Amino acid sequence: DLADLFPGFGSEWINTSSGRIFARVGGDGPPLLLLHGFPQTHVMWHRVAPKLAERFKVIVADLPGYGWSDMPESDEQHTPYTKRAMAKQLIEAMEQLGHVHFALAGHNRGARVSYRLALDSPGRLSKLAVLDILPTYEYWQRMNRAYALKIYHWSFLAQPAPLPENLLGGDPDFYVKAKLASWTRAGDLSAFDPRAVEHYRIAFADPMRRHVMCEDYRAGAYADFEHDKIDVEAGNKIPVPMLALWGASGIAQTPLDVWRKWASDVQGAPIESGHFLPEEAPDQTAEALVRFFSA
Amino acid sequence: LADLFPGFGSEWINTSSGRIFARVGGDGPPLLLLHGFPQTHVMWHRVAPKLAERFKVIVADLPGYGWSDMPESDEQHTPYTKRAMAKQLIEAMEQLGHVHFALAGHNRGARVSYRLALDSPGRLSKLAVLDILPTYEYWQRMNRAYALKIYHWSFLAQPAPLPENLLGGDPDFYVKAKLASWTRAGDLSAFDPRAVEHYRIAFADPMRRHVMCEDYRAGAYADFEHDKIDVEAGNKIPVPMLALWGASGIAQATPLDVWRKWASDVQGAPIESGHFLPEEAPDQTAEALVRFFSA
Ligand SMILES: [Cl-]
Ligand SMILES: [Cl-]
Repeated sequence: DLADLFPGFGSEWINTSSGRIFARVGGDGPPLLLLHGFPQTHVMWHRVAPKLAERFKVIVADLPGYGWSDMPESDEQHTPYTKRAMAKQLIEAMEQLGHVHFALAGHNRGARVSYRLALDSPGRLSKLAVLDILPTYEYWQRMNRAYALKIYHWSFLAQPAPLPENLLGGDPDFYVKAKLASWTRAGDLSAFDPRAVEHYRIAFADPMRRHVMCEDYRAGAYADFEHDKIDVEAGNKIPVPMLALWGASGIAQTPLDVWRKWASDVQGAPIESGHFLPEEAPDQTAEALVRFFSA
Repeated sequence: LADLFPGFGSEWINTSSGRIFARVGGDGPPLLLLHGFPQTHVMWHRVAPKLAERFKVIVADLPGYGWSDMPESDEQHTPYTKRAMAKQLIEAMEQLGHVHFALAGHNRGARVSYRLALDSPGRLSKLAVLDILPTYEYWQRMNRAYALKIYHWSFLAQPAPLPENLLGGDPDFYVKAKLASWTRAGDLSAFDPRAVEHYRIAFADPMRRHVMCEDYRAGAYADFEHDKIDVEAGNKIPVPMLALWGASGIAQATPLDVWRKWASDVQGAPIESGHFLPEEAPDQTAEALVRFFSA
């Protein structure tokens, strides 16, 4: 059995037109939605969510298709796993709780859902934080030999099915543990609570969950990139006050200079960390978020 | 299993780095044929007979491929660099008394071949390369579109053991998917099933797959650097050269225009074919090669 890493938090299974969203819910105050990414689940926030819950009503949700959220059937354009669709789905979920204007922090895929949400539906957000990402358009635009080799999984997981699925199926534990370790500052699993690692491992052990992850990266290579391209070529900037927090040894890395192209009111800082800020640097991440969302 | 070369002998040729296996047939001027990935010498079985009508034809397994020995690699992937492979095949040809010969290569073998022509042009009377551009040129072109289309250049080049671990789960699937995906038909129908079995059998060995990954690691690092030095120096191949490519192959972004920057005497032509010219279009490939190599 898997551990409860949010002692005292409630658990909700929220219906939407696209399927259920699982969330842990805690605290009180202004509403704050937290969105994980790949290859994780909502439990990645367990080291910062208790502290945030001292100041906010904290909703820690599994992305569409991840963790214990339902997995909609995909299609030829990977539609349910595009960040545009994921953002619509999470907007519906928040409405089910009575939240139509909320604060939002995301990491990895969830940060992409978050800035896409801000571009499509800025009225929904009071403030936005994105953790260790650049826009999907910027990742692809900088593509060259060095980046192709340094950060290969974007193009690998986006290959047509069932190629990535069949490769991942032989020994899935090895792949998910290798990715978790590889993107940390030290390159091992020491930053992670082993109970959290087991949550990630159990999700990754389901071929249906792995297929969703590949669909997510297929969206990332195609429709998500196209959606982004339209905004940057039109000069659309996010007007929601924004924080870009990144790891000095992360994937996104200046990110603030990139984000200033995409957002008219953005602040930012690095933290000494690899990619997984809320687990590698929980006190600093929690502090940065509390201070940003409270101001 | 299955002998696909009527009237060819079988030879193990000694070198300082290990044995090279080759099928040997015909008489007349010497012509070396070099396969690539994920194949073996048997890929030439539909064109070698026609060539052996006019030439002494040596159909070799690349160093570390097929039945050739596998020299131990190192941190710089040295023995599977094209410079090293070319030196090893030059030694093998010297064992047969061939110090000036014609050479045709496909895929990795065509990279060995143009590297051989750049390093040791005195060894070659004429050179044909099938459906490739220089490694430098593919990497220079590695934008989003190319990262997606030739993802395996970055995936197979990831540090060991990441691709080795993934390929071990279902190697038959991967090799058959690669074979099919690069043909015009998109299935295995262009191949002799007996040939496919040769490729599957080789790919079934973890040691052979490791060699392939070392080959792509070389392709991402030393091979690229070697090419970059020639580009910077403005070096061109002086050997009479033929570039053949598939109308729906990988090299095509205009192949003859590219090769003219790398070679001072080159002619070329498209063939209605996917990547695997000698199997998808054996009659037209053989005819083109015969006419070119004939004096
Ligand atoms: Cl990024
Ligand atoms: Cl190649």
